[PDB]
Amino acid sequence: LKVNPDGSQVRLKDVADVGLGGQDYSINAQFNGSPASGIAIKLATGANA
Amino acid sequence: RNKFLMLAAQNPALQRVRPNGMSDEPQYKLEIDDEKASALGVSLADINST
Repeated sequence: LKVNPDGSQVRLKDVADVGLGGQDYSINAQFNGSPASGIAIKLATGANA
Repeated sequence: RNKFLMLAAQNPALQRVRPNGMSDEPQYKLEIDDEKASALGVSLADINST
């Protein structure tokens, strides 16, 4: 990000925390009581269920 | 793909087994030390554009 006008440099880890997280936190779910996930499938018009 | 190949060829049921695509060759990687880049007044985006 930057180099202190007095040697050394400033890194992303200096200004923020990093890591793998959800791409979106809005939706979430559980199954019977345990953390879970899932894709809902909508049938395509005309296709056979 | 290399085990597949040198195995299927011990298999008296197949022949002429060739992978279709290409094989990895040597490629000249580039390392850019931004530590000496920012310490030289040279952006970093200007190097890439370069």
